[PDB]
Amino acid sequence: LDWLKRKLFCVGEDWYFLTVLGVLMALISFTMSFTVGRVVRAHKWLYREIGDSHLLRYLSWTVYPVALVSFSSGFSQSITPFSGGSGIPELKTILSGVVLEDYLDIKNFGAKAVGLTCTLASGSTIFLGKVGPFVHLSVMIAAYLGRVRANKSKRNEMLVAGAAVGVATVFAAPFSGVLFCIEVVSSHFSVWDYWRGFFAATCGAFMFRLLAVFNPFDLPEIFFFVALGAICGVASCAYLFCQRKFLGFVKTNPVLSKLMATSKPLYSALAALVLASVTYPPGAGRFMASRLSMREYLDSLLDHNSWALLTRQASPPWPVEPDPQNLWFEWYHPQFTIFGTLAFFLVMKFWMLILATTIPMPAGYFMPIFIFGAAIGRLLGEALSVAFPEGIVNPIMPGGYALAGAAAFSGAVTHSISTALLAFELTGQIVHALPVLMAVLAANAIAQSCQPSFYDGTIIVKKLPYLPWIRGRKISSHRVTVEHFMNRAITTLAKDTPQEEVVKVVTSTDMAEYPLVASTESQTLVGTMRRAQLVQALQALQDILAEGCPVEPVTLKLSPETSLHQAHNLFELLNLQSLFVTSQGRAVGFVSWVELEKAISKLTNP
Amino acid sequence: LDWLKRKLFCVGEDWYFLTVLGVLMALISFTMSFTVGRVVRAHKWLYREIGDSHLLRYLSWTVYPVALVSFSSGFSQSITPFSGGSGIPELKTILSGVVLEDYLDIKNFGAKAVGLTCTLASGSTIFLGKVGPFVHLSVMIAAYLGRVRANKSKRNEMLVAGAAVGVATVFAAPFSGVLFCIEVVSSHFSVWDYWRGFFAATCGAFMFRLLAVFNPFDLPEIFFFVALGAICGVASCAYLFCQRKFLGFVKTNPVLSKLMATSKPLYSALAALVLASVTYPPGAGRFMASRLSMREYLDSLLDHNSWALLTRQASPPWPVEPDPQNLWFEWYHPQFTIFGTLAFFLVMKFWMLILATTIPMPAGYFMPIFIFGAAIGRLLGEALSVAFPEGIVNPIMPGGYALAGAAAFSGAVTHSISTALLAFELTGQIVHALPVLMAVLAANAIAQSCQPSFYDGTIIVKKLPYLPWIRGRKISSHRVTVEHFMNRAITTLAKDTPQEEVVKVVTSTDMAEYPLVASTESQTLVGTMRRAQLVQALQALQDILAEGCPVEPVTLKLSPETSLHQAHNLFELLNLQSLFVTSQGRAVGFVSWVELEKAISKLTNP
Amino acid sequence: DVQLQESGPGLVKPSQSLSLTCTVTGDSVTSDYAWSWIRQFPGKKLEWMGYITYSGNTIYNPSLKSRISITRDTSKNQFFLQLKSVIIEDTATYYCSRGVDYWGQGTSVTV
Amino acid sequence: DVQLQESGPGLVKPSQSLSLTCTVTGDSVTSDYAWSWIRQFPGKKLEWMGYITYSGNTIYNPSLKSRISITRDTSKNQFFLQLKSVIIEDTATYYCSRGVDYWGQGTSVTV
Amino acid sequence: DIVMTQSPKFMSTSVGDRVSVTCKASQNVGTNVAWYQQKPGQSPKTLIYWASYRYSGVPDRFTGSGSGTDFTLAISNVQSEDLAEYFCQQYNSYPLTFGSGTKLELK
Amino acid sequence: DIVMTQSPKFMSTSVGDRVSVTCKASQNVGTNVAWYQQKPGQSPKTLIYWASYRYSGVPDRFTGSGSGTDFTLAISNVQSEDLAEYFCQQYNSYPLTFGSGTKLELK
Repeated sequence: LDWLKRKLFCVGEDWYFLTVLGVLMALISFTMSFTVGRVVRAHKWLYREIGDSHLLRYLSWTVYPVALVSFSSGFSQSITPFSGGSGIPELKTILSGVVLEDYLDIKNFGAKAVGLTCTLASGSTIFLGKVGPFVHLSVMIAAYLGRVRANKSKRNEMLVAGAAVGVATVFAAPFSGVLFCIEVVSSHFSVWDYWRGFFAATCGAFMFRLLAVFNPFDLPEIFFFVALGAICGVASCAYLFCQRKFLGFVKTNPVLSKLMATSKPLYSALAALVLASVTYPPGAGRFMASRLSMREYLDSLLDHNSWALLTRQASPPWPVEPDPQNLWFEWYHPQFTIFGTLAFFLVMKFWMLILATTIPMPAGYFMPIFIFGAAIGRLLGEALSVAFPEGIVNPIMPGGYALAGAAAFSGAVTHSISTALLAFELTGQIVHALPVLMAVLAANAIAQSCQPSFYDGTIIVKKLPYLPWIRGRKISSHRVTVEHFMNRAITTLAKDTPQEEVVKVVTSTDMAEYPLVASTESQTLVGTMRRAQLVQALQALQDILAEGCPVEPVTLKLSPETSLHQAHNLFELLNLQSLFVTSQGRAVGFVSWVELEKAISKLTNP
Repeated sequence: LDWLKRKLFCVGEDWYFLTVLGVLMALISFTMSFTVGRVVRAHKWLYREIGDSHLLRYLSWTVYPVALVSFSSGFSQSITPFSGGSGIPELKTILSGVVLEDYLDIKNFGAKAVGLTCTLASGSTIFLGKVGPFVHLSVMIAAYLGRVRANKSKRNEMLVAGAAVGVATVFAAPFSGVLFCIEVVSSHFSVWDYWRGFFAATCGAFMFRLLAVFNPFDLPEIFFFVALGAICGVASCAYLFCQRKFLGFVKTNPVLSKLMATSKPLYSALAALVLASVTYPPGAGRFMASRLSMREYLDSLLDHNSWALLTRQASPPWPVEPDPQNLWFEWYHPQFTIFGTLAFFLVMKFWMLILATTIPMPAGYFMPIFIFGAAIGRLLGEALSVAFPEGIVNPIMPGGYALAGAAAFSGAVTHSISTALLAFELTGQIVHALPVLMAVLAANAIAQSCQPSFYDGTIIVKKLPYLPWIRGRKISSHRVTVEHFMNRAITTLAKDTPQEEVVKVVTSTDMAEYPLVASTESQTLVGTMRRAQLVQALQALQDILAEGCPVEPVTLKLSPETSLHQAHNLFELLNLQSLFVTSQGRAVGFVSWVELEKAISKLTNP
Repeated sequence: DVQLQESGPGLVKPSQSLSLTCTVTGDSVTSDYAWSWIRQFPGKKLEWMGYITYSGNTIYNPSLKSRISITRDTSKNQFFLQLKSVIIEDTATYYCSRGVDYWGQGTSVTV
Repeated sequence: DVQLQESGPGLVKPSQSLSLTCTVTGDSVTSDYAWSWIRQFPGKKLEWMGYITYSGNTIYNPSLKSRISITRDTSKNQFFLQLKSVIIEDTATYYCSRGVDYWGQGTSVTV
Repeated sequence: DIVMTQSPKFMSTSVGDRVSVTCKASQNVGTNVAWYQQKPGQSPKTLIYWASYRYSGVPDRFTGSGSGTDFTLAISNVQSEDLAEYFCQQYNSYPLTFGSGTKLELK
Repeated sequence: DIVMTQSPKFMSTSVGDRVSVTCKASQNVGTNVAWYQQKPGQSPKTLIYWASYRYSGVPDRFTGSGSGTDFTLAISNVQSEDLAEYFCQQYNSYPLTFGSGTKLELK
């Protein structure tokens, strides 16, 4: 009985906490969504109602989002510099090895979630998703759980799982979300982590369900898809470049920096204001399809009907409010053809999207990218339709094309072909399986050969302590050997040395693991000793050895001339905590994680 | 232009070969299926037609499969001992590190595929799937491709991809199959391998498509599912145990061994004969639901209708030939209730399945297990239905239960919860997402705590050179240090030594990498030297150093007292080819892969 | 050759509980079958009442759970209804059957 | 106020190619719309013929690809059919339209 | 309750001709559908217990068919003794439902 | 060709009553369905270009609705001037198909 209970406990306990976390995440997503939704509705109502006078309308359009943005900023600013505007990259960094304790603290939670919610409410004017922040939150929760329960590896795994769950929840999409997270965040992942993530996602889905009460492709087609993917990749590279440079400029340009220092919220507010005017439905949004929710846009993009043909058949009417059945009517204009409108959107979102990303607040930057990709895809589809009105020898459905574009562009941006999978999941259909995937792959090829990932770019801009190789990031990763960053301080307990001396040493340092040396002159290692054990022995060094104190031999030895990178890799893979250094056999020093972290920091920031 | 072409080539080339492989696999699967199918049809016709006389009928039932089995055996026997009856385990071993060149040779191909086909034809009497053999074939193909193209890691990755593709093809099931393969075969997997596998699967699917022209769950429900999973796990453990012991007995028991030596085919034939009589439809198969194809059985199991209730309503008729719309009629009997029949099947398949697995031929052992699991699930579902005829406060659909069982039991057997995913994919519906998964997990927990995997068990029985830890396998993996298996032969090119001596040494050994020593007496390392370079220098050792021969320093140093296992892990993870050993700084020896392999072999086979 | 024979009172007063005895010959009640009751209205539309299992667990039509109650005596091999709260709409020709295979001759109930 | 006006010969001899001129007033032919042809039989069943794009690429009903041929003159803003292999079954009232929005008054073709 | 809607409601044919009574279910039933014959006065005798499987003691001309949501009873070579109502019953789900019933006169 | 099957074929009502003409498509059309009015002799004037969007110059009583595979034209407060045929046309797919047409007399 007791034995059985014991057996149940560890594994079961592990499972249970994860499940709980998942549930919590689901709850957060539901409640957050609800909070968003009502606000959005209210805003819409206000827009409808305030009147026919222009100024008032403008104010309604412009003020509400601005205020929200400001609110988001303010909460972020008060706690710490690395709180707001950071999720995935930070997580990645953590996974790589260097720990930023500021990131995992729970005092930060309440201020960030609210900000995220505000951002969401602000919606399609500001044009931002929720992912990264959500992921961060999830990770934090996981960390908290771990702490409550209370090795590094296990903790890391837990964090990963949490992240995966977070990703799933935002997407409302279990199977692929976790995979995507794994692709983006980590490296040296295990299947069990993935499984855990999946489980969490499933739990979240179940929770959502529970809470529901409240509330045949041809051969040229493939070619076309590939072309689309390529185009996306091209575009994505450019986008990535823009992201990299704009952020740098912001960091750099002195006046802007000064302004930020004075008031980040002010900067954010200003940005919002700038966005809002451009958006404004009757002035310029009639062209940009402005008057739409975030999901609404996506829906419009991935609509089954082929727009150009429809337009040709019949001029669509501009309604008072956007039709729930016919979202795509928003994209049409008489003077500017649907194609033209799409082009305009592409031009303008790109211009704006970067700016939006820049502004300091808790916000996600995946969904917008996806939407952009979809738009591009749709344009291509439309073009194809125009070319071949009959179709290819079944007609060309541009929805599929749009979907492919969304999959592809996002993947290119993110360096992750899990994007395709995610897209498929969202769709609900696995009939577009190959071509889309191929397109995504193509995009990745073109993007990952030229540029770093969005996330990677962001990390570079930050100068966060992430060791691995990134494209377009000049740094001395191969040069720094162990000699430069190793700890020269050692506590050599040689056989030959007297007992009093040893005692004194013990009294002084009290290190976790003392090195055992052959003799004082040679300084050559013959294994290691633990401190507590030594103390015990003393209470009760050749003499000591004779008496019978256990010599745990050194399993693995680094040279001083070995590269930092290699060492780091070793540390990551074998799950080590410390490791000694030998030069011609001599105990020169002692590599820990701390030293490595320091080195990384140095590399990042001169 | 040229540059662009170059860029296209490497990555593109890599992709292309994989695609080709996938296509080939798909073709094989289609053609093989066709070959099977016609034969099966013919057999059925013969059974129908031969007459009413019993003896003739018996002969028809019994001879045809036996002959096929014999044929399968014969082809297998002639080439090599490790050809027939081995796939997944071998692959796993290879992945782990130890290479068996016999496994990847293409001379073996033609003899094995045919055998597999024969086995398939023989069908539900012999009761065997195609997976492992198919996987092996795929791997072989991949290897061949690699050779044609012509590092170890890359090769391994390619092999993995091939395996994944093979797995997919058998299942006709891209998304999960690859994942399953990854779970089972490898460890220390990367996402890119997985992606490759997925791509291959997609390609295969496409090929298949092209070739087509020729040709709301409640709360107690979850609990029930969990219970089912647990039951499966229990059963699975027992099954695993049986597999482990029976095989051992076969290997051991002297008379049996002798018989095998004399004629493996004879043994196989005898086994087939034994199976066949038991199967025989009018004698005992009326109880076992014998008269059914392999897929047919599965279909019957996962049928949407609830059988017990139907039976109660109306006595079903036993047709002359099994109805394509109503496969489940085969499971009914008047004297033995459907439940009883199911129980009988469970008892008898288990008895037989192990025996079937034992017989030396190219055959897969997953599908049968899955079917068994499904059967068990179905029984449980039926029971539930009986208990709650109305249902839980929507009625209990036992098909779902059966599916869950199939997922769970197989997972338990295989130590892989990808099984659930596979099941889901097969179904086409993701509505049974959580409960089934949970059940599978439960099964894994109970099985993986008691027993090793089916594959693991098989490996143990074989005594193949696979280093990692397995449950219920007593072996000295932690004891053997580097000291025992290291190469004592070294070629110390010390600074102090004369030039003539060095030249002589070079002439003698011509090793890939010579160690550089400080002085002859101390034997302490100060890096490494390459052979060709040395030769060049000579044509043109302190003196040599002065002149300017590059000293590549030793990045990482093993001790003699470090464990074998750790060393192996290190080799696996950092993708190393060789590594020096230091004791008090002295160059004691040199660890390669070969030595490791030898050690592993020794461990396996005293 | 399984044979079912109904028996009971034809004319009944409303809001007074009716009961119909269905006797079996050729087959035991303890066999695993669906010993079911069905009724046909004067307009010739069939409605399913319910059935008892071999053990005794009763299953009914969801629309008539409150009023219907069905029992058996294993000694005599019979089926007993106890249909309560009788209404003029319930006026029908009743039919006691073994699921789908065999049917009784039936009796004309009148309110 | 886009207005379409048909014109052509009513009585026609079978197996002799017919042509109908549809003139436009109020809108240019070079605009991006579906300049389509439709016909209604004596039994009052509508069938879609086809249409030309702004550029000139013609699209037809799959059932009548062989016989139908539709062209335009951008100078005069008109539509020309060249319907060949005329049969007594083809006898109908024709209708030249701008997709779905505006329709012509139509002409009664007779074989 | 899963509704069994059937057609055509009334039929009138001569001796020798074919008749086809069609049943349709709202939800999926499978092949768990039984057909009846009721002559006015007598109890409804079953014809075909599972769609396309005739009962023992019934003529071969009563040919049933179908699966999923749609089913057909086909009768060829009609006799004077086949003046009767024909119902389809499902028995996949609880509760067990029936069709309205097809009366059949002859000329 | 995607068939547009509509009903009921004939209708006869008084002045003031409601009429509802229903169209059904074999494949999914979306909401890309237009309604016509054809008085005997004249050309068919369009009423509702997209299901539930009336044309300019048409009365409000012509209320259209539906999406996917089924659509309805609802007319309330019928006048003597509404003696006409009413067709539904789809225009999602090529070729463009039509309904058979509903003639409407009055008492």
